[PDB]
Amino acid sequence: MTTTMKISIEFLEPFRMTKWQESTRRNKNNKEFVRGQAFARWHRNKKDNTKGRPYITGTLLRSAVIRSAENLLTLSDGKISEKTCCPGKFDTEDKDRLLQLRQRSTLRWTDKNPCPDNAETYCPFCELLGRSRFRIHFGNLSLPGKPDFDGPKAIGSQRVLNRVDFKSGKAHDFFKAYEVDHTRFPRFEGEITIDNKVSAEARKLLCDSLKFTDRLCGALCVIRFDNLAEKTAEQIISILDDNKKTEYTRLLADAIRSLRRSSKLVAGLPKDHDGKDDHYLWDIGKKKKDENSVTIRQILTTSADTKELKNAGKWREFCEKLGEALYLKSKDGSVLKETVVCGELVAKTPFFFGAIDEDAKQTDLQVLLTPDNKYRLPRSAVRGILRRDLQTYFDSPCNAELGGRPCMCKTCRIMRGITVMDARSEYNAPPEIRHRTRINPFTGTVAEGALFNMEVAPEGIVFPFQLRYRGSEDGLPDALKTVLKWWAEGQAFMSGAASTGKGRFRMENAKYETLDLSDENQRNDYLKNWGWRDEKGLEELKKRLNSGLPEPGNYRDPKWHEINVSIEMASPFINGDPIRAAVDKRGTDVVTFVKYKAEGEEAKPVCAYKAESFRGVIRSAVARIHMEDGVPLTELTHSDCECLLCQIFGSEYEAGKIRFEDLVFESDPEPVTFDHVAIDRFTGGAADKKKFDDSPLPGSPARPLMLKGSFWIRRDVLEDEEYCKALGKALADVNNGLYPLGGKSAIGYGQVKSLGIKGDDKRISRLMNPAFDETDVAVPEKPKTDAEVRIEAEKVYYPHYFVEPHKKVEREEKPCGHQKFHEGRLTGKIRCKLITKTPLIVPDTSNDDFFRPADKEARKEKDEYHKSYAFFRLHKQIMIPGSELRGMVSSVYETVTNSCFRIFDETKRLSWRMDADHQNVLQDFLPGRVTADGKHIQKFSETARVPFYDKTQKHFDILDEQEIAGEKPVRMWVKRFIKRLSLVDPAKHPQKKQDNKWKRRKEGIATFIEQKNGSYYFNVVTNNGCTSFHLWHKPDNFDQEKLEGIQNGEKLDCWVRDSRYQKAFQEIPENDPDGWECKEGYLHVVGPSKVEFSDKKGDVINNFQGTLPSVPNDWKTIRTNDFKNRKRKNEPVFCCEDDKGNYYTMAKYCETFFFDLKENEEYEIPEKARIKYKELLRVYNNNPQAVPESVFQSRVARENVEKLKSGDLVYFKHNEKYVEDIVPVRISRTVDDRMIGKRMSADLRPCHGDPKGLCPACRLFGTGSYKGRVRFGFASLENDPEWLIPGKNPGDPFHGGPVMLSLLERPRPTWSIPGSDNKFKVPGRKFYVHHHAWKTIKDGNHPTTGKAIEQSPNNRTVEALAGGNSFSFEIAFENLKEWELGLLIHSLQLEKGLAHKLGMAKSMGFGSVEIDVESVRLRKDWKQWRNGNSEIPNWLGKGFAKLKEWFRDELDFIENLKKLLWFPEGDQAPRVCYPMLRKKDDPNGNSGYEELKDGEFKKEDRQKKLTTPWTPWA
RNA sequence: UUGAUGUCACGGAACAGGAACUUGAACAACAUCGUUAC
Repeated sequence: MTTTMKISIEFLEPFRMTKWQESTRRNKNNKEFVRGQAFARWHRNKKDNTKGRPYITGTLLRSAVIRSAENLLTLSDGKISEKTCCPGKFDTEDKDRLLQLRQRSTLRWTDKNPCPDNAETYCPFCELLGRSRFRIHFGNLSLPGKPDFDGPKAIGSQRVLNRVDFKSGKAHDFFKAYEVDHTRFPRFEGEITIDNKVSAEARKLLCDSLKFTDRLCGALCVIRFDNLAEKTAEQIISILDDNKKTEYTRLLADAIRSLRRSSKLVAGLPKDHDGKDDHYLWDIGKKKKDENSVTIRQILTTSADTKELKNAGKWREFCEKLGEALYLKSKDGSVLKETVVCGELVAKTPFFFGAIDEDAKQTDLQVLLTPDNKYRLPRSAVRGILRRDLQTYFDSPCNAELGGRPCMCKTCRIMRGITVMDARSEYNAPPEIRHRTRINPFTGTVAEGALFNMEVAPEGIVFPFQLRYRGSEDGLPDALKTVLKWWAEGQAFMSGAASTGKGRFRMENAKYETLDLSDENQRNDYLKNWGWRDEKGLEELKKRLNSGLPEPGNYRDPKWHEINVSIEMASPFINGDPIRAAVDKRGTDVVTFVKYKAEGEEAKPVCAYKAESFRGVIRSAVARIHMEDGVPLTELTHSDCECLLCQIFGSEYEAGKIRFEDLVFESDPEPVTFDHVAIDRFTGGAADKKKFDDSPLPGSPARPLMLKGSFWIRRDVLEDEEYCKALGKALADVNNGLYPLGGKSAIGYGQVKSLGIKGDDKRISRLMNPAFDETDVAVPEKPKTDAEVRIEAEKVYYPHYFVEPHKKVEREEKPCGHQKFHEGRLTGKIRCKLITKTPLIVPDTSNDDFFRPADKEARKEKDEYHKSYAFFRLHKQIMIPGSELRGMVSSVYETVTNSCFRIFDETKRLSWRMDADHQNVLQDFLPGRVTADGKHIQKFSETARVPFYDKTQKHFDILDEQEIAGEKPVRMWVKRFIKRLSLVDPAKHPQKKQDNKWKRRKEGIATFIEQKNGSYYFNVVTNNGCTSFHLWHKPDNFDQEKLEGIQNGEKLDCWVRDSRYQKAFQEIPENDPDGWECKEGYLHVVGPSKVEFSDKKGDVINNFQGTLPSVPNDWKTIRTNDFKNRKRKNEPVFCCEDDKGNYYTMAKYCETFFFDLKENEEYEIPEKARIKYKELLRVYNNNPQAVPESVFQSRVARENVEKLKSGDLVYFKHNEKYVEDIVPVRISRTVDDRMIGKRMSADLRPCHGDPKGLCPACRLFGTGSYKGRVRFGFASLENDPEWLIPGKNPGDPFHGGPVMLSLLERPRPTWSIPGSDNKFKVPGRKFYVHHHAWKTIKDGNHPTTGKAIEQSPNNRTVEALAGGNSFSFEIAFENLKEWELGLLIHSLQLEKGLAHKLGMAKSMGFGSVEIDVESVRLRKDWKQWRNGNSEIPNWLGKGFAKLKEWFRDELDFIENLKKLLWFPEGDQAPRVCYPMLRKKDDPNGNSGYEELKDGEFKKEDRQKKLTTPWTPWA
């Protein structure tokens, strides 16, 4: 009696799902239950557990079909086939039921009786409505297989929705709702049961009503009927716990996260600046110990091929899930026609669609993606943007509140017939991240940890598009043909960070159509194939569409206006990006910003200049101009007031009216690399020995590096006359030269040359008119000097001459601040003109071996060679960087004003060497040994030396190898004294006995039992017959008159003397079995040390015999070859040489034997005495001057000992229960306790942060946490080069020939601080002196000797300029006080006799420049620039009346500075050169170093004969 | 896994704000080794 109907709906768009509720709050009063009534539901079996499946109710489908049929019945006047329907009844007297009512103004037709329930045949509409177990029953709809998922977060993910205001366009209350994806759950199934006694055509109405409905729950439907990442995540917490670097993790949470593009990106991580496989973050926490220590470049290479993380589908998720771990640690009518507008819209700029699901944070800003990582733009965004672009056509913001009778304004009648689809973008590449800091407007440096990220989607993504509007008006309404034309121009600002230039789509290749539904032949063809919503129907409809969008009727002037921007630079450029600096290949420290654009399926890079950076520059430029009742706009809070910044650029309570965009370079620029270094002040050399580089884009004055972009100002900001002025003013400054664009501007990066905008009918480009003063005054000349020295000939001088500072550094002024331009100070530019007078060198260290021979293979693998350089060129245009001209002027400006040492290495404690001859200090070392634990030393009593390496005895074999290392005590036979004879007491008084040594002789009986070959044996008693001995007298030419005849029993009166003799032997000497004890103690050898190797065949080696032997492979084998003193068999040697042509010599034929340990007398090793020994072992091994062999090397350097053990012997030094110094051998180097930083004063150490204050040369040039008020610039050559030595080939005067320099080895700070105790402070600042010694290098000689220099792999072959070249550069300053400008001009131009010095190899004669300050122009208001060249003689005179208030009359350091900058003017040849070591090895014979440590520069005349500048060394 | 005589949720832009900036001449001379003799 009943029939069935099996239907199934399919979705074409992600539908929406509501939340589960407890089954008592499903009432009418629950505010959240309604508002989710129209969404698909979620039913969980076993209540109190989130496990179930999604299901769609049936009453909802019923209401949708009722609405569709009610709509379809008014298109045909209320007739299905032949009979007519009744208006239907929708009344009820039970209002407490019916949880929700209808508020819709139901469509009308055929007003007549609604045929009340007292009838027996209703109108078919009342049959479908179900008026009187049911008549037509609607069954539920759920998934086909009825599966059972485990929660609402298993099928689709929740996200938040929005509701913005219109006037102040930010936002208000929000709401959230799930949304299941339609490509993983696209089908539902159910059933409708129909009685038989309903009708024969109500079924027809029902089928048509089904085919006419299209949306159920926020989607377009068509109803049809017939684990390495878990082990790695914490393994790299242990490698950070194995150190104390926890500030280096927020960046490692980001550098690895960016590897989610491809796997091959990890096989190219960078390496050290030298090239070894070491870094500062890819090799955190790895030492020599444990070679098997897995390193981060290895635990990532052991994740690239593991069969689970091979393909990118899981590789990307691997990095995403690994990076999220290292951050939680760092946290704590009957007219109706339907229009079909198809087409597509592409993205012209990177867009951003906000999607915060629940936590998702890790960046606190993410983009909206599909479940399989394709980009998508919702339909809620498109609809909310159409509403905004409609409320702008009209001038009426819709005031519809939430709830109630539907609104009826002009724009809510057009938003009631719109239907929009979604998009997928079919590109699925991962998004990139964009950092965005915030700069403190008081110090030019980033604020307190203000740094937050965001990720953006690429540009060039093609989305599909489709739209439909069905209504009464013929075709589209007037207010919708203009909006689509706005979007056709390219002004579709869809969503994202608008104020930074995000998404701007442009509708391409539009079409349209117009179907009519009020007829009866077209409508049936509309219902036949389900409109044209499906995939097949859309393609078939895509061949009936007439190209071209229609034309509007009332156009109304889009609300944004594009303004162009074009910028020319003249210098390099760099915009920082730190994370690319970590994962790159080259390994440079800081790199430039680069962005990718999606070509359509792949990504390619382009250099650019961010839009946030450009927004910030202009925003800060506008801020300093404005006064705003005294206090400027750079200190306000922007809370509830209308600023002039708070109105153009917006704030947190509204939105701005200007949208900047990225700027591109309109060429093909390629980065370069520039090395840098820090030149220490005292002992001028590379501090810390490490360099640091950066990669800018190469600008020039000939190739000016164009930039071109755009930005969009609103319409009603242009028309005003107050904001356009405030934008023209602050663009006229950006044009004049202030506000450099980019990074390291202090050394000349950025420095915009021009800026010209257009597209504003000269409404803004009206205050950018330049007007330059031209009062032509000549610059005053440099005053004549008075510092006179008296240089005579035939006397040689020295090249360093430190400058003793004063002792009062003034740090009592509060820094100014880079906010509003202060009024008492100056701001402008200086144009200089540098001219060299002695060949200059500035090397281009991009490549070595520039001076290469012809046809020679490049290199092989890893080898040393002759490094040949070239002059510094940028674009085949000889220049000089700004970092060179900054460190030259700053080091002279900070000594004129006597300020804090700006860079000075406060580490590297010093180490002198023991005094060889001095026995007063080399006596207090009391041999001992550290105890069983490394905490105490138990001394010894006395020592004696046991001979080895000789040809008398054997000790190498007959002793075992467990006691020649000093851990098994050994019995030995000592002899504290030896007994010397004499037999003629009165026959030696004149010929000897004049030396107070024969003061203990007692008696003697010349017994005799054996006569040797040349010896006379004697068994003589000493006192009375109780104590005798055996010994062998060495006869002389005064005894054979008393030993003229032997009788084997003679007796004669002789004499015995007891002499000092300290030796020890194994058992007993063969020659003398006299009184010898047998004591007990350890024994240690330090090996066969004390070698004196050379190449010149000294006196001892030339006193050999012939065929000198080779060097042995290992010791325990070395013996003695010859004697030093050959008359008496005294101190032996060992003379040998290898085949390389190198000669050795070897003393030390003995080793010391300890004995007589003393217990219950020990001392403690504190931690202070532990640093000195940890340090001393560093200096033995890393010795470039060490022996080329290793047999002759000492024990500590040979065995690479790195710390003191338990069972080892040392030579400690102590007092009162504490030890102070340890030393491995008898004579070896000491180390002071304090570091080198504590030898200066307390006010001369480098300036710290902020009280203490800031030294004066810290307030002009910057520091950390303060920005410098002076910028330099690249200097460029203007005449022709005029090389020093003619080039290899004539014709081209742009390449010079090479010259060969000398050694130039490192500077030693012990020749200046030779003492150690308390009175050896640090001298001044090491200024080199001016002279002419390059006339000798140019010929190829040596500055000290006269010999020629032969090339060796430690000297460079540079090309240099000559005397008589000119350069030009600029110096831009701001906020300088009046007197600081005086001393800066003083430090630039010196008096007429003086000269600066820059370059390389200036210890010889190389590099002498002098500067002449030309035109100086100031700046007073944004209009005029006041060429104030005629006021210098007041600044020069007011900067010298300040140096007289600080240091009243004690300016004697300035007259010592002025004697080092003195130039040898004419007919003077001051000969300066470094002394050699010995006098015997230089042909001139000028008293080398060994004769200088006694005599003139002994040890108390070195901090006095190195401070007075021009001291004649001779 | 609802209910029937009544659901404008295609009835609601996760929007608004923030300069990866500051500091640094690619430069450079005095030694290294341990004891030997009485």
